[PDB]
Amino acid sequence: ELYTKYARVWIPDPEEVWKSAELLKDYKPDKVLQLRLEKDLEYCLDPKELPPLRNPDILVGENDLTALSYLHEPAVLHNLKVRFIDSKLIYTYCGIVLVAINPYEQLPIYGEDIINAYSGQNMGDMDPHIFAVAEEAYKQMARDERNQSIIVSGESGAGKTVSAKYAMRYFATVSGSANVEEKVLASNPIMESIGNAKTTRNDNSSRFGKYIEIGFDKRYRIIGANMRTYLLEKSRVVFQAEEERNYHIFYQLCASAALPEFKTLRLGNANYFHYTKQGGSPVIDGIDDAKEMVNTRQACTLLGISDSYQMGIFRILAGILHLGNVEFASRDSDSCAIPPKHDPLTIFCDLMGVDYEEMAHWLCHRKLATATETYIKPISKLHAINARDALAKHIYANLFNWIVDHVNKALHSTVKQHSFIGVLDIYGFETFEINSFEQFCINYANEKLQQQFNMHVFKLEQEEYMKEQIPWTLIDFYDNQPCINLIEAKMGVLDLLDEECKMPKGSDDTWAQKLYNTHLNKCALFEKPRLSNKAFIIKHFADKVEYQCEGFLEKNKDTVYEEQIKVLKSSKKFKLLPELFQDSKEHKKTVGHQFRNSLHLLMETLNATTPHYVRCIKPNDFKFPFTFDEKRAVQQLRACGVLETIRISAAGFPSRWTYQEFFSRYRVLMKQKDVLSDRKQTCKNVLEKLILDKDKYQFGKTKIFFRAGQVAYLEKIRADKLRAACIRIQKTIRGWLMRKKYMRMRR
Amino acid sequence: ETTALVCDNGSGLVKAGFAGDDAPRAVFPSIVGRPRHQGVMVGMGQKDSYVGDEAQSKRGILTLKYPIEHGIITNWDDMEKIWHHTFYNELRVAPEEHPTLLTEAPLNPKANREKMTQIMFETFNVPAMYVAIQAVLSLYASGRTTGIVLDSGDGVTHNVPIYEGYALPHAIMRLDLAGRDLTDYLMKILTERGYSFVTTAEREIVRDIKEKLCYVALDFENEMATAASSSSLEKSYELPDGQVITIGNERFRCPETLFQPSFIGMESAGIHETTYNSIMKCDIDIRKDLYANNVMSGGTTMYPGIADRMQKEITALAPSTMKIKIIAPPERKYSVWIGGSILASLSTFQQMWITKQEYDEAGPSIVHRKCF
Amino acid sequence: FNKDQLEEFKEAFELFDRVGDGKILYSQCGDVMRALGQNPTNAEVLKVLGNPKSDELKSRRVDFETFLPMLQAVAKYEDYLEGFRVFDGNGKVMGAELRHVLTTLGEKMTEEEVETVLAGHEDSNGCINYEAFLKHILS
Amino acid sequence: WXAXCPA
Ligand SMILES: Nc1ncnc2c1ncn2[C@@H]1O[C@H](COP(=O)(O)OP(=O)(O)NP(=O)(O)O)[C@@H](O)[C@H]1O
Ligand SMILES: Nc1ncnc2c1ncn2[C@@H]1O[C@H](COP(=O)(O)OP(=O)(O)O)[C@@H](O)[C@H]1O
Ligand SMILES: [Mg+2]
Ligand SMILES: [Mg+2]
Ligand SMILES: [Mg+2]
Repeated sequence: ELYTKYARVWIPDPEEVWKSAELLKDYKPDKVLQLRLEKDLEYCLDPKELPPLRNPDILVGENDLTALSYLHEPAVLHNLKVRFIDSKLIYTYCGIVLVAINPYEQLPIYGEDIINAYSGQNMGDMDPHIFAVAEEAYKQMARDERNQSIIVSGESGAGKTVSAKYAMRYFATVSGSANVEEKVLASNPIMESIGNAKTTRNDNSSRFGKYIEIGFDKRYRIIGANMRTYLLEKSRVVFQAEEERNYHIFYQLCASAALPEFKTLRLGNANYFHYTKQGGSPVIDGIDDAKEMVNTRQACTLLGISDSYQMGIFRILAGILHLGNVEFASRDSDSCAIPPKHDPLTIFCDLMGVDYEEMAHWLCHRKLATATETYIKPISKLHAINARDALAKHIYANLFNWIVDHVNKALHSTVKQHSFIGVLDIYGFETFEINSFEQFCINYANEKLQQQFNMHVFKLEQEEYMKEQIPWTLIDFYDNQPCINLIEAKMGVLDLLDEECKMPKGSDDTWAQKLYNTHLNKCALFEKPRLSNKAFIIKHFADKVEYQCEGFLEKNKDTVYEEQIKVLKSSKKFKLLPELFQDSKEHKKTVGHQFRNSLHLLMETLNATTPHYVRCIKPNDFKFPFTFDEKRAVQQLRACGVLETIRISAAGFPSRWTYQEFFSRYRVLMKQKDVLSDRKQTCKNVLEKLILDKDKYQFGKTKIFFRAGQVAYLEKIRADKLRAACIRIQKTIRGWLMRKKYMRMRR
Repeated sequence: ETTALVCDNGSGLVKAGFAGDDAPRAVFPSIVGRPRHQGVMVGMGQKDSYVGDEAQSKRGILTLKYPIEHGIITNWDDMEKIWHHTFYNELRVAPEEHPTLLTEAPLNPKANREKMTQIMFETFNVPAMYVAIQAVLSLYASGRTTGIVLDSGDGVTHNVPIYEGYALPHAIMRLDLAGRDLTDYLMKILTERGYSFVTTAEREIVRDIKEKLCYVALDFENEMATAASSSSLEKSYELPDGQVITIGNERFRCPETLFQPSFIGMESAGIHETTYNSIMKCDIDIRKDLYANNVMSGGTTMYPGIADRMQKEITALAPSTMKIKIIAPPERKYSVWIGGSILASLSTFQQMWITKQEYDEAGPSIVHRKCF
Repeated sequence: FNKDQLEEFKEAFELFDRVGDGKILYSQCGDVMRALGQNPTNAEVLKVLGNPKSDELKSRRVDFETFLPMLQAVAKYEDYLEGFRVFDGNGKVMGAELRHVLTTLGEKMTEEEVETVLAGHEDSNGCINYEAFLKHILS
Repeated sequence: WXAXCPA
């Protein structure tokens, strides 16, 4: 069998996820392996698994992980670890995907001589580099007018921004130029201020998908850029878990409050306001939010938001903060009122230029109109709080869309765009000790993107199998559609959540019960955690994730009363506030439904386009240059779906050889009887002797296709033959030399 | 995509609209008129019958008929005219495209549900439908899973106790007093003051007097002593011909017959005693939670002071140590529609509809087993 | 084996006796076997030696009579050519490659042994005629 | 109705 003496295997280990061991006595079917370690060990072989076998060293370090014969977690982690630590290469193909490891260090590889070296070269020709993705997109766009996308995924800090930056630097250099790349890089401080938040795991997490379209003219000169955004996390504006912050801009603004300009806003320290206060943690270590404010305003200036509009923006944000302090006294089970002469509401009305008496009325009452007749009626303190928080979320989302449109005015150019290449920076799959409505939305977006990936890769395999004229049936599609239908079908988790929002006396206890009734034993992907009645488990593509119910109904509710908007639209103190709204069912939509719609806009934008994928991984937490941590990296390879991509490729035919290079490698196996001058027929004759099962390989037109094991098996029999020949010859040589020394002993 | 129609047939007003909007966009009286005079002018485009607001505009020349009397549909051909007018003229929606949700009072004959379903499937060809109890929908509308709903429209009054979403069907009380027979009482007491309202149009005038000037006395005897002893209580109303009529104690005295049905000559007790006698039929562990919610519904509960009179005399009947709380939102006239608008838009409800597959298989009999 | 063969082998054995006690070390047994025309592998030599441990391999001494059963057991071209053709088809072998495989694979020999056997057999290109080298080392 | 009341 494959487990012989002097085989090598990976054995699991606590402190680095896998370690190498040499198989010190050959295995026979049962319970024992005698193992030797770079010392001496015995390992229980137990249900069942044999320990993952190890690749022959000729395969280790190659530019494409699918060139490995055994494809499994430790072989992938080893090839990335050697290429990164020993070679200091940071880019590695996996199939179509480019894996990119953050070095936390500057490197020479981005020089324009290398830019020129990559231009015009196909992916086979050159070692992987981000330019090799940009150049592919560029020539695909030239060949066929179809627009191209580049999709960049990973935990924040994995270098997604720098990857996009060098990707567009490539276009600017190869096309020539119109100063787009400077403006686009100058926009990042404001999009990071409005769109990023501290999270329990990470500072400067990005909570939205950012899509930059680089537009080309008929010459493929760079015209200019257009920026879209998707999937904004609205619910963070009003609620945070412990050790999380609100979007950075609120803290940059609060820390600025001592400045002369902002005196009129009456800002306090960041734990005074209810929306900033909740998270527990006002100060990030090692960032000066007061200093960051300056970079924000500077980038506003460079993109040409007038300082009139900048003070408009900071007015609106101080509005949202003061609004959050408005506090309702319940005068009845079904009525509330704002205590007289209320200072938060007095400042909010002063800031926003509205009559105090109208905001004080409309916050506490809601209005219903039959076509002939209108009733004003009170609402409970809970509905008043939910409606104030839906107003704060609606203001923030409209301010965000406005700042994005004023950036787009600076980036657009007047030449008609012939076609574009677009670059999507998006978050990857996410799991924390506690998982909540935010993590549920993020993992559902990632299920959608992972489906669109799997289906693109499957298309490309069907094309390559036609190109080599191999029957398609051998490749099977792996479809996560059942998990998508769990979340988004009718009677899906989001559907029952939007039902429980309107249901009377809905609650997180009764929602969970509706889940268990509908799903619990009807679907394999939904499971209840053994010990709890408040949580549920979804088996996602990457992993099982356990979600707590306890937050979701508060986070899911949006409903914005038209009268509260019409008060703000009536404001005449300053011009930005009516401009934001200028724009009825949408006011009734929940956050989960707004998310599902923004995700369908994103999937329409991408399905129109032909994607190219980049995955970014962050090898260590402490940002040490060129250090790698196996237990950190295995997490991110799991979250980036590299490991499932590899599992899906490990079934099928991952290893592919040109007949020329195969024959060159394995002439040693062939007997001189069976070497024809046609190589292809020799190979067809020989492999059927060397490997028994015609299933284990396919003869393509130009390439031989192998299943995972076979190329390492051929490497084993090659090495063992070459060992026997070496020993036999060298014993002959030693025997001659001792016979010569005996001839001396007679002489 | 497709949104259920939600329709509440009532007596008097039809009110209809689409599920998940917040108020009905068609409201009009469920009335059919036929002209009764000899038409003289040739070439007028004169028309066989009028429905709804047309028959209110022309009511001088029409006999006005109500096709529903006490929640029972008495006349079926006129009811089809009212639904045809609702879907095509008022909503301008083709019924084949929409599930329809239909509302009914409890304890009324089964033939009424069988005919409503046979008509909606066979003539309108509605793809799916459901028939819902009026009182249950007022809890969806008021955000509760518990309470004793008191509902009074035109025609039927009923109490339905509900506790955590279980109805208590042995405790449902139904009373035929409400709303129309108050108007036929007001027409009778106004004659005592020398005003005579006989025709079916004059009944619509008396209905408008009742809706404007009537109110419920906190104590009925004190106010009859006051109104005998003063002019202070007296209001005057202008008829459509510009005559002016003056109304004294009649205005509080008319809605007092809700609390003393012996005035019109019924046997049964007032709405306060059927509410209390309905709570007394529920098992003692839940009564505390029904006294803490009483939900008023439907237009006959709109009289000024009816909540405070209800609370006063139920607090007289109840044991002394309990909160009695009457819930009476200002919108309550629409509560049954708003509750059906909520119900028809739930996702759990999309398996509840009777579909045409089932009607074809089981016939109109199905409504009894599938619907409540 | 006849008396004459045993005598010639014993005489040769005694020439390899560096202590005068009429014995050789275990570690010389393989050398003597090869000196007598056998070409046993190191594994075969250790097997007939009884897979000795380092200590007895380096210091235990055996006379001809104990060596003899081992010599007997050890005693009891086209494959050799194909084995060399493995490393070929122009009839040559790189000197660097033969040196590398003999010093780096299998039961690795020293660079000096390989230089000694390879001396005069590689040409100006650094190619070895393996049929001639094989005949030479088999002679 | 059908018996007791008129409708
Ligand atoms: N390929 C790379 N070469 C050099 N430095 C890199 C590279 N990738 C990442 N870095 C460094 O990693 C740090 C953060 O990279 P960056 O792209 O700015 O991520 P980011 O700011 O966290 N955006 P995000 O990942 O969404 O949070 C910086 O110090 C970069 O210089
Ligand atoms: N503001 C009001 N005050 C008193 N009675 C009213 C008022 N509005 C309507 N009504 C009476 O209530 C009845 C209409 O109630 P409604 O709920 O529309 O009936 P249904 O439930 O049958 O549709 C009519 O008798 C009408 O006279
Ligand atoms: Mg950065
Ligand atoms: Mg970022
Ligand atoms: Mg009603």
